[PDB]
Amino acid sequence: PIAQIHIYEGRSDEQKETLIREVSEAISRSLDAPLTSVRVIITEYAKGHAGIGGELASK
Amino acid sequence: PIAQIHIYEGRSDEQKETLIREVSEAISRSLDAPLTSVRVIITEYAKGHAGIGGELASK
Amino acid sequence: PIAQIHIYEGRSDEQKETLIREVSEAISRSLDAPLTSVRVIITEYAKGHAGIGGELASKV
Amino acid sequence: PIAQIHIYEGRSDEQKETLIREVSEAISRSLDAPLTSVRVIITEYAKGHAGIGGELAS
Amino acid sequence: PIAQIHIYEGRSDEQKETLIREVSEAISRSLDAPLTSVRVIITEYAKGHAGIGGELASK
Amino acid sequence: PIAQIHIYEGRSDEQKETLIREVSEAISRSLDAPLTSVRVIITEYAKGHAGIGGELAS
Repeated sequence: PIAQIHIYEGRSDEQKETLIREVSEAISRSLDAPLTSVRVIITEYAKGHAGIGGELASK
Repeated sequence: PIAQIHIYEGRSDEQKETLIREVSEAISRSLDAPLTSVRVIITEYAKGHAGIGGELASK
Repeated sequence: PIAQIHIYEGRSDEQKETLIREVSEAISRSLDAPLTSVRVIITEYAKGHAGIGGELASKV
Repeated sequence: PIAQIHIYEGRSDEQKETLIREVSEAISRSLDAPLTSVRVIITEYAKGHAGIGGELAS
Repeated sequence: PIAQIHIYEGRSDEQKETLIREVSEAISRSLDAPLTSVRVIITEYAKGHAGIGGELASK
Repeated sequence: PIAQIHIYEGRSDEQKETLIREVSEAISRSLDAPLTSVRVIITEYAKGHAGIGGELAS
């Protein structure tokens, strides 16, 4: 499985490593898939590059 | 946060429901983000549409 | 520019055609990019394949 | 609805805000979906990271 | 490396297998990355779900 | 066709240009599709943003 996770910028490397580990484990146990087969990629966004209801996340 | 999870076809409804719940919870606790803000989209693939090392997953 | 638009299944052909046109026009005028350069791809999802708050969209 | 828009780098914050608003409104009226349900994420690319016909956009 | 390739529906199984192999090889030599590390996922689209210049690919 | 290629950061502009050209040509010959119709977008990732087996690539 391959998971792309889109998150706001601003977290530490440690928090992102935790995110990757916990998500990978959740995918593996949910699907009964080998942990080694799970790939995760994180993509960060500035709040000025994200919209909800047409309004910037930054407001 | 938004997670797009690419998985092989053939998982049960129950496993997919678990996937959505467990991944959402993992994202929420890892990022200290409200669970209600976490969105997940599952996309399924035939093994004939996936490659590893240039070879079909189906072989 | 390339837009990938993820929507729930169940829209009409007419609404999808409108979506493509109106989004393309919005991208073109917002960015001052030639309309001919704007590409849109629509991807549909069953509500059973979408989660909000850890719950299936088909439930909430 | 969730829209991911891939654009070249170099626009101002104001132009990108306009992009987000106008695209969101277009999605909402095209689909008769509540505006509040529409999410947009912008991803920028350097012209050396985009290819057309095998050739760099730059 | 992970490649997602978006193509129109209607290609043969053989062409898709070739696509996976040839793209994977191109990635491997371009990046000097081991072929075994390259993953490809193909996604097909109906021409009614693709727009060019605001017009459906199907017209 | 549109290809999105996710790669680790650290390659030169020249290597990325080669990637774009060689991938585009591979798509074109594999599908018998005109080279001019093939678009490629590259996205780079830090090794701290990539997981294999739940562990950081770095």
